[PDB]
Parts: sequence; C-alpha cells; structure tokens
Amino acid sequence: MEYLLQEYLPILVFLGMASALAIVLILAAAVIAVRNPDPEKVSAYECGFNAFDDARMKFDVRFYLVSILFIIFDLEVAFLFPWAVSFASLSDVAFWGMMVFLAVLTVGFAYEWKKGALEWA
Amino acid sequence: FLLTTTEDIINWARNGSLHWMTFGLACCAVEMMQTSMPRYDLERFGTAPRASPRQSDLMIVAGTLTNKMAPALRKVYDQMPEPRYVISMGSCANGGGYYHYSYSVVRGCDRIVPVDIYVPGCPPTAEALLYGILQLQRRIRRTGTLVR
Amino acid sequence: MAEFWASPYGFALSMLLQGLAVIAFVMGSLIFMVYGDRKIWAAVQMRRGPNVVGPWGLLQTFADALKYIVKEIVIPAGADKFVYFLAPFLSMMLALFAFVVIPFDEGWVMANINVGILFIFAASSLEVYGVIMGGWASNSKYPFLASLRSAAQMISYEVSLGLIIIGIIISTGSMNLTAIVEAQRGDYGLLNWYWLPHLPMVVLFFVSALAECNRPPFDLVEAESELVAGFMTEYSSTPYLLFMAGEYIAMYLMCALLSLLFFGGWLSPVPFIADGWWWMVIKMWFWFYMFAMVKAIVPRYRYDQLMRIGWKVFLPLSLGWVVLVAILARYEILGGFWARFA
Amino acid sequence: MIGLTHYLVVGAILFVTGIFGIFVNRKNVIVILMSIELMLLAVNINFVAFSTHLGDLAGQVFTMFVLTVAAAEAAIGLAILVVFFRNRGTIAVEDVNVMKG
Amino acid sequence: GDIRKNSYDDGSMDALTGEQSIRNFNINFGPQHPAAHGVLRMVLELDGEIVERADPHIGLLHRGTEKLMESRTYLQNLPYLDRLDYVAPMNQEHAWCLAIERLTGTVIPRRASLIRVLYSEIGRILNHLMGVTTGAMDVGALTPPLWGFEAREELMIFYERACGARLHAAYFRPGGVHQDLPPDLLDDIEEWCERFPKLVDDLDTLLTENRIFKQRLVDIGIVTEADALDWGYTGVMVRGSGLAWDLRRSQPYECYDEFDFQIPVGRNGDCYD
Amino acid sequence: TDFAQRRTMMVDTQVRPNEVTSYPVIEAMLNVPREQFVPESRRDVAYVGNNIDLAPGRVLLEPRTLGKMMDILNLQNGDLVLDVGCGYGYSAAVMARIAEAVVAVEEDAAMAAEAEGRLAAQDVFNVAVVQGALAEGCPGQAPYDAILIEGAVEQVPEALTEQLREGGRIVALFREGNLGIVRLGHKLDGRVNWRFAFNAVAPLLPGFARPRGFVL
Amino acid sequence: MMTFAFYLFAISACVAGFMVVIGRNPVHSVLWLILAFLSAAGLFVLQGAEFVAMLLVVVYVGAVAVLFLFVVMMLDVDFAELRYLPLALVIGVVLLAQLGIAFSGWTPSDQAESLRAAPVDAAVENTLGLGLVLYDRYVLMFQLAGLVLLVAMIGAIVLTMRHRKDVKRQNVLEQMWRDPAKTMELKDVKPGQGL
Ligand code: SF4
Ligand SMILES: [Ca+2]
Repeated sequence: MEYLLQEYLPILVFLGMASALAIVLILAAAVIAVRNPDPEKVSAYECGFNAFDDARMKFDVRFYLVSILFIIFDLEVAFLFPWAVSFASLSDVAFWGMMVFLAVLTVGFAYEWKKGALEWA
Repeated sequence: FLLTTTEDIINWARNGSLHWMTFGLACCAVEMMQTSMPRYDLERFGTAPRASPRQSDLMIVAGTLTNKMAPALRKVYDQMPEPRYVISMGSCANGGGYYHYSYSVVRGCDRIVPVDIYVPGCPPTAEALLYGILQLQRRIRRTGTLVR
Repeated sequence: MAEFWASPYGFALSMLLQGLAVIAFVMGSLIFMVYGDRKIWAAVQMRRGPNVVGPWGLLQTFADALKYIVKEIVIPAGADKFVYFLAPFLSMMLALFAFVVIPFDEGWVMANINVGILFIFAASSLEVYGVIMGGWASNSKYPFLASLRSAAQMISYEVSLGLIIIGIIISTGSMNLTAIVEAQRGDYGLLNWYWLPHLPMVVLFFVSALAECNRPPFDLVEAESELVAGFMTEYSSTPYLLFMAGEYIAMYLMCALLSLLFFGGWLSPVPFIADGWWWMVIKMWFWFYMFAMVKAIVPRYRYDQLMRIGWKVFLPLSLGWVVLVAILARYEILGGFWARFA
Repeated sequence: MIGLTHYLVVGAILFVTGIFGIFVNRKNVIVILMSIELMLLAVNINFVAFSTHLGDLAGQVFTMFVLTVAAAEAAIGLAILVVFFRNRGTIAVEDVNVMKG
Repeated sequence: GDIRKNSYDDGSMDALTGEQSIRNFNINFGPQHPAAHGVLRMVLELDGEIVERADPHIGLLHRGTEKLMESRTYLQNLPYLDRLDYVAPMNQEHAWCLAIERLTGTVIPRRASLIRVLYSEIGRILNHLMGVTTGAMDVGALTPPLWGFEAREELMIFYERACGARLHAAYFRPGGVHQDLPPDLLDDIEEWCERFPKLVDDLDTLLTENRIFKQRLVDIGIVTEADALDWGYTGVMVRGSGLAWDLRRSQPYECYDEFDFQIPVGRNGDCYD
Repeated sequence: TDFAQRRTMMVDTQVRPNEVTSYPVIEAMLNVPREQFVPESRRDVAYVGNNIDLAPGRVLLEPRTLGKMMDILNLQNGDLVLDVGCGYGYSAAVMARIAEAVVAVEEDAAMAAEAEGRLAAQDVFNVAVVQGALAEGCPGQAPYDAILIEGAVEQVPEALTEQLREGGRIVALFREGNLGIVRLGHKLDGRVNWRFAFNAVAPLLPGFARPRGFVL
Repeated sequence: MMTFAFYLFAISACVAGFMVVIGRNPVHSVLWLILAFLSAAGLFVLQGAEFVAMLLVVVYVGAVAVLFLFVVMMLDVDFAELRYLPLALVIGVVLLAQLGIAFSGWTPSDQAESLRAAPVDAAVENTLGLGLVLYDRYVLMFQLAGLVLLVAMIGAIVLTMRHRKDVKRQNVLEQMWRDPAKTMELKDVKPGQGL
C-alpha cells in the first residue's frame, strides 16, 4: 500500500534515528568519562545516612481506586474519536445514540462522585 | 596542539557549568544564600544549585562540621560523581573556628574530605565566597585534566 | 540527479535527510530553550541569569551539555541495571519521536498520517514510562516515591486530555494535524483560529500540558523541597542529561500542539503577511515563554490536589464542552462557527 | 509474501502463550491478569487479520468491543484482587486455595 | 494519637495490619535535603505518603556552646550569642546583655536603648523575610525568596555600617551598644522604610490570594490554645492561634512602651494564619 | 508501666536508625523484654539509651551497641553462639531467637543463677547458662560459629578464639583509654583477623586486661 | 519491505508475550507486556487498521501503568529470590500444533465475500469507515458497551471503596474561601497586659 510506504515508513525510520541519537548520548560519557566506582559511591542515597531498607517493599497506593476508574474512562472516550471524525456524516440515530451513551457515562460519573470514590483512601 | 586544547575545552565546560550541592550547615549558609540572590546572582556564572549529589560537581562546606554530622557529609561527598570539588567556607569549616576546642566539633573539614579552596571569614561575605568560587575556577584552568 | 532521487536509495536518503532536519530543529532549539527558560525566571527575579558563558551567556547550554559528557556515570549497586538505562532512553527518544508527525508548514511534515492526534497521545503517554521506570529502577526511596507520583500524574491529566481536544476534531472532521491547521484558514487572520470557538479548551489544554510535562505548578515527580530530585535522584552525567532533554522536548511538543490546534499553526495572524514556518516557530516560542513565566510565579500543588483538578474540574468541564460543541456544530449555530468541515 | 496465515499463526502463538500463563502461574495473580490480556490481544489479531483480508470492517468493529470488555474485565479483576489481598495479605495464586473438595 | 494501625470508615481490618509491624517504610528526611535546613535528620514513617511517625534527630549542629562559655569572660561570650539564631544575631545578643545588666544593676544610656529597639526590629524583618519567603520556596514558589533576600541584602548593609559585619555584629554590649550610628545611616534607614511596604504588597499580591498557596497552607498544622500550652509555644506559634501575647507588651523591656505598634493574631491557628 | 511502648520506641529510635537492617535482629529486639533482664532496681530505666550497671565492672550494653553488634555477626538459623558475660541473659535471649542454640557463659554465680531463672521464665530453651571464668569461654561445647563478648576487652585470649569454628565470627569491644572500638573478627587459616566495625564504649571485663608493667 | 516489517513486529510480540508469562520479575512482566501491545499495534498498521492500532496503544499504555501500581502495592516480600512445567509445555505444544494444522488448510467460505456487512472502501480512510458503521449499524452494541463499562464502575466502587478516618483532610473549596481579612487581625495590647 502506498499510504503505508509514504506515511508510515518514515515513522519507522525516525524511530530508529531518534533511538540512535539517544543511545549515542549515553555512550558518550560511558566511553569518555572516568569510571571509578567504590562501595560508598554506588550505595543508595538517603540524604547522608544509610537507607533503612531498599525500595522493594509493599506501599499503600491511596489512589488505587481512581486508577481502576481511569481504565474504564479511557475506553469511554475512545468511542468518541470515530464519532468526532465522522461528525459530518452522522445520521440522527448516530448523533443521539452518542448522547445516550454519554448520558450513561455521566450517571456512572455522578455515582462515583457521590459515593466518594474520587477521594483518596 | 590537541590534548592541551582539549583540556582547555573540558576546563571551560566544567568552569562554566559548576553545579553545587544544596548543602548548608550553619550561619555560613546564610551568606552562601545571599550569593545566589539578586545582588550577586551566582547562577549568572552557570553555577547553579543541585539538590542531589549525583548531579553535583561542587560541595561548599558552609558551616560547622560536628562529629555527629561528619559521616553524613562524607557519605554525600562519596556519592558525588567525579570530578568533584570542595570549597571550605568560613572559620568553622576551615579549622574549627569559634568551636575549635569543643568536644563535639571537627577541627576543620579537611579531616573528612579533601579541600580545593579555603574561604576565610566568619562568615565570609557573599562577595568573598564569590571570589573563592572564581579562585577555584582559576585552579581548574591551571591544573584541570579529564580526571579533574 | 533525477535518475537518483527516484530510486530506493534516493528515497531512503530523503527520509534520513528529513529526519536530520527534525533532529536539527528540535535539538538546536534545545540550546535556546534551556537558556531562554533560565533567562525568563531571572528577569522576573530581579537578576540576570546566565550572562558570562559566551556573549550574554548564550553558550551556557553548550557548557552544561559538555560537562555531562565528561562526568562519570554512577550506577547504583542495588539498581535494576537494564531498566535503569532504559528509562532515560525512553524519556528522550519518545519525546523526540513524537515530532515525526508535527507539521511546520504546508507539506513540511515527515509523516502525514490520518490519526496524527492519536499517535501524539500514544507517544507522549508512553514517554511517562521513563519517569515511572526510572524512579522504580533506581531502587531507593525518593526515586520510588516519585515513581508512584508519576503514575498518579498520568491518571490526573490523561482522563480528560482526550475530551479537551475532541471539540477540535468535531469542528475539523479529521485527526490529521495538517487538516486541523487548514480548518483555521480564512479571511480574518487570527479570528479564524480555533482559540476563539474553543476558548475554554485552550485554558484546559495549556494546564493539562503543564501537568503532562511535569512543569510547575505540577512539578511533582521532582519536587525538590519534598523529594530531593525525585525520579532523578540517582542519575548522573548523560543519563541525567537525557531526562532533562526529554523534559524540554516534551515541553516543545506541547508548544507545537498549542499552536497547531488553537492558533493556526503556520498561518499568518494578519492577511497581508505571508504564511510560513516562521509563524509556527513564533507561536511555539510564545507558548514556551508562557511555560517559563508560569514556573516563575506559581507554587506547587499536592499531587492529590492535582487529581482533584483532573477528575472534578477538567473532566466534567471538558465532557460538558464536547456535548455543547456537538450541538452547536450539528445545528450550525452562528453559521458554522463551530462546524468548519465541508 | 505475507498472507492471512502469517497473522493467524502469530495470533495462535499469543493465544496459547496467554492460556499457558494462566495454568502455570503460581506466585502472582497480577501476572494472570496480564496473561488474560495477552489472550484477548491474540483474539483481536485474528479479528483484524480476518477483517482486512476479507475487506470487511466487522472484525475491526468486533475488536473495539473486545477492548471495551477487556478494560471492564481488568477493572473488575483488579478490584476483586484488592479485596482478596486485604483479606489474605498475599496475592500468590497458591494462596487462593481455602475452598476445596 | 496513634494512627500506625490504619482505621477505616468501613471498619475493615486487613490481614497484614494484624501482623506486628516489623517492615515499615522509614526514610531519612535530611540532613542533606533542601527542606531540612542542612542539619535536621528527621526519620519519617510513611504509609502511602501519610506521615504516621516523625522522629527528629538533632544535635548535628551541637557545638557545645554552653560548655565553651564556662571558660570565657562575659565579654568573650557575647559573640557566641550571635551564632545561635544566626538569622537575626543582635536579637540574641540582647538577652545576654539584659541578664548581665540585671545582675550588675546597670542602667544603659537612652541612645543605646533606642538603637537596640531599632536594630532589634531590623532583625525581626531580617528573620521574617527569611522565614516567609523560604517557606514559600518550601511549597514550590521559586520567586518570593529572590525578592525577599534583596531586601535582606539591604538590611545586612545596615548591619555592616553599624558594626562592620553583615551578620555577626557583636554590637550590643553589656552597658549599651558599642558605637553610635552615623547620621547618614539614619537617613538611609528612613529611606529604606519608605520603600519596604511596596515589597510586602508585591509578596502579598503573589502569594496571599493564590489558590495554590492557600491549598498548601490553609487548615495545615492547626494549633489550638491547649496545644500551645502542651509544647511551650511562644511568639507567632501562639499568636497565630489568637493569643495576643507579645513580650514587648506583656513584659516590656528597653523602651517599647513609648512605641506605637499592634500585635497581629490569627483566628484559625494554621500555617496560613 | 507500658514496657511494650518503651520497647517499640527503643527499637524505632535507637536501633533502626543506627544501621541495623537485619530484620531478625529487629524482630528479636522488639520481643525480648529488656526489663525482665535487669536488676529489680533498674526496672524503670530498662529502656534508656545507656549501659545498665549489673554488678561492679559489669553492664548490660546500650541498645545501640547490642543491636549493631548482633547485626554484624549475621547469625544464621543453624548457628551455635557463645555469649561471653551474659549478665542476666538479655543478650542470650535475643540471640536465641535467631541462632540455633546459645551457650551463655557467666562468671558471677549470683548472675548465672538469675540468668537461668529469668531465661526459663521467658520460656527460652535453646540457651544453656554455663558458670565459669569469662576468659575461658566454654570449650566443652566448642567449636562455635559466633562469639559475642558483652564487655570491653583489651585483648581476647587465644584460648577463647580457639573455640571458634573456621569461618566463625567474633565481635568484641576493644578499649584503648577513653576510646572504644567494636571490631569484627573472622577466623581464616586458623588466625582471627580483626577489622573496625564501629565506635562504642563499655567498662572493661575482668580477666581481659592486657599485661602492663614498667616502661622507661 | 513488508516482510521485514512483519517479522520485526511478529517476533517482538511473540517473544514479548512469552517473557510476560515465564519471567519471575513482575515489573519486568509489565514492561514485556507493553512491548507486546506495541508490537501488535505495528502489525495492525501493516494491515491498514490504523485506528485500532493507535487506540490499542493509547488504551494499554495507561492500563499497563495501572498494573504496575498494583504490582508495587502488593509487592511480595521475597523480591530478592523471586510446578509441572514439563507437562504444561507438552499440552501447549500440542494445542499450538493443532491450531497450525487447522490454519494450514484455511480457506474462507465461497460466500464470504457476498455476506460482508461492512465492506471496506479503498477511498475512505479507516477511521471514517469505522465511524460510519459503529454508531448506526452497531448502535445496539454501542449502547451495551456503555452498560458494560458502567457495571465495572459500580463493581469496583462496591467492592473496594474505603477511606481512612484517622488522617487529616482539607476541603479545597473551604481552603480557597479563607478570607485573610477575617482570619488575621491587629490587636492594641496595652503595656503590661497578658492574656
Ligand atoms: S565560620 Fe562563623 S559564620 Fe560561618 S558557620 Fe562558623 S560561626 Fe557561622
Ligand atoms: Ca499504617
């Protein structure tokens, strides 16, 4: 397909080019700068005193519920992009069907808000 | 020539981008802060503060170093990537100062970390510190290499 | 040369040269963005800012960049070493990568795809993984806390980011970025640009752009006064440079989008001056100036307060706007002021 | 030359991989949630592959709805996992075992 | 007054909360930390970034001043006072002089008394400029400290013109003040006083009604009158809660009686007040 | 008295911040009642950040010293540990929660008998209290994987370090005038090689002094 | 070339998918998973399904990040040291072989062309084509999808919602309403006067 070749192959080419530029910048210091590691240098930073522990412990995420609702809301908005692109050609059902779809969304959003699910645990 | 002019470029970049750790111990830190404020604007030299030692090239020991604090100062110095430079600012850091004969004070920060410049005063004025930072730049230009 | 430029090679070289043009512009602008950012804060702060390294400090960014190239790379002992180096790479690479679909003039675009808006969203959101993975891979507490804040930040500004621009797609009838610009062409210069019919979304997009770029008042993944350097605490030399480069490249992309979506891209504000890439660059740097001024005048939110803005302010407002715009466009209120499609 | 069979083979591999992840995992229920996402990704590859090679948009329409249910499934799957973690203190697969017989 | 075991509005008790807390999220907040003033090691126990325990470790700037003072004369000890609350050194010198003057039963000259009031209030502005604008920097406002510390720079020059030192004056002495002020210095202090309210307005315009600033301070760190009495609060720490207590009025010293000033008090006793 | 709150506070503020990361040590110190292992007259000060005096010249070491001392010995579930100078047995009880078994050597029959009574009252069964001179150790049950000396020494006698297994660890507090150095030793090729661990002070144990005579 | 593009995305997805399920590090599984979705998006573009290619990345970039949040929220206590695998690999190979044999002889029905509900038009861009059928022909499914998403909203809140009642909370609107004129006032304290 021509559209693939003219428009999408440049994306693939530039993905490699931007990757090469980022990699060369990392390797620049890896090759030029002096490397002199010692146990104190490579230890974890906690403001001058040794860390109590590493960062591989459980940690309560007080916004966990909002993150679950983030997944749901992501899919709701996805249905709007083809609708917005097709807006000129929409039929009466196609137009008001979205309004019903968005009204059901707003009932869910009003339920979250009223329940208190948007306040952190 | 190639290598000396290479070092000159390295010394030029390191002098013009000398980032210092956000680290103030006592009343020498007040004057160090004034050095970055509008009257003097240390940052106009490219000498900007950095919160993390991993991004710091310069440590300014600005204040009294107590025995209890000495391990913490050494640790964050050890976590500076190289090259790293140290300026000793004020009497306490230079030699112990007013607390030289105390039971809880390090009699000079050069007992903990190597020092490049000593700035005298108690405190040095904001301008005196700025002079000391420019003397460090002369020292790097005079002796700077890729190692430091 | 005709026998050459028609071949696979002349086609392959054309893409590489086009790619170098984008990298040259974005990286060259990076020299003046970091300088200009610092000069603007200083001017608001009754001081000079960098003015000694080169004339008026104009070589400061070269000095900073070189300093990092000859600075030692310190690798934390407890860090996940592959993910540690992948995080800065993604941060810089993906921000630059998003510019492949940005048009700067009529026909000055590397990839003219139909879903350009969605591709921008895909690439910018994936860039956040550099911050999340950079903080977590360091395996220390301050970068770990910033890693969670970065995930919180994404949940805060992305929930309404799509809705904020749906109105512009409705008015245009396309997700092609060049099409959005052409929809803002008319006989009244800047009065045909989308900032006017979608004035509320300009504010909401600009604010969302600040949060997407980890910029004040939403600089929460660094937050010096709370987290020392946040996700970058354990990074040095060029890996650290890549995170800063990515931050400014992402900021520059938002400046491009603001100018493309709402201020006619490369179109002239006045009829009697010609359209061209100069107008695109002028608008991009005005919005960068707005980025710099905001950093100089606002304090920092708590990251739970940022989430309040996204879900209880921006989400209901953007959703309400989309419905309002759909009605106005459907019924061609004010003679298609909101219906720019043919 | 890339035809329909090429894409179906990729779909089959991802599908079997995702199924495999469910019945070999022992230590983490989140990785099972990832395997379910791999399994549904494989389905979409089939629907998109059949759609484009037939010249029909139904398979692409079907893919959009599979994503919708995938999102809803992940939200509910994580919510159920949250209540289990609170009641047990673990999310290891081998610990979801109190009821048997 | 112990929130380490989380309490939920639905009464739920997690299985892990049942176990004894052995593996807690403890973090060193300082000493090398922009908000820690260089020498504060505060160990924080966090639960989803909620602070459940704060354990300040101090003494990282303990220098044995009180031991060193016992082998020096009263005059040799005066500079030690400068270096305690070193943001405003002459205010600390004043307590040492007052104590010696009371024990010796000495009356200081009238001009020395006026100068002490003058430079004590310079110190109060020197401190409040530092406190307010670096407090703003603690909640993310970059600019306020730059404006405030330019005004501090001018006041430190008034310090130097009185005694020859910008910070550690050693200027208040048992029996008065070391030297008299040049007449042109009094002209410059008067000129600075005419400009200063403009900077206070500018800081107020930038911060006071900023919604972000309010959301970072309002209803944060609420102190009631009863809390003030638990912890030996003094100064703004009690006045912010509405107690119109100020030693210059309640227990007057020097010549503060004949000056006209008012005591600001807060009504909510939080960081904003 | 709420000794549980004092115990938790001692671990939080005197052990955790002092580079004690071993969770077995933190778990043990959070559970062994310190006040049950001090003389009755010292019960209310059992959780103070200082050495407790047990008998003339003998102390229960400060919580920071013991926490760091045990953290660097790095005791294993299969270890046999010699605790020289157990006093009333607090240290033996803590180590008993980590190591397989502990041989606690005490030289004062008064304290050795109290250690047995208090160790039993806390249901500690992998601790045997053996009465005898501290400098001798307990060579009957040697070799030991780890040796802990609970008081300052000037020299550790060879007889005591011979009861150490090859690859065994010995931790002792050395006194040089007003300076106290805790050192960690490793037995290699029959020789114990000492290294600096940290600085702490305690009174000298009886029998561990060095030979000091006339010097011109 | 199309052959090179296919195998780049095909090998990347299949290898990434395998690494998701057999790797021992859950955070590494998260990063392999996003690579699998990006690789599958590459395959979708090659076939001309660009909208679902881009939609897939947009959706799962956010969703995979949420998965990372739960991995670290419920991180096991044995991260440092983090079966009947032989028999399982045999059943997997058997199932994969059966599918490969079935796909060897794949041929659509000879009526498949005439039965297409939404035939693709070369001159219409993919996103516009989907929008012409998604909201009119499939309007019933469109509405049911909204209810499927609503059930997820209700379920998540019903199952998990709880709030700590022991922490300090501020009402943001009340913070913004605080009037400085009312909250601070100057007092004329006479000399010698205490509280
Ligand atoms: S040298 Fe003087 S000014 Fe500096 S910290 Fe010591 S006492 Fe303070
Ligand atoms: Ca808790």
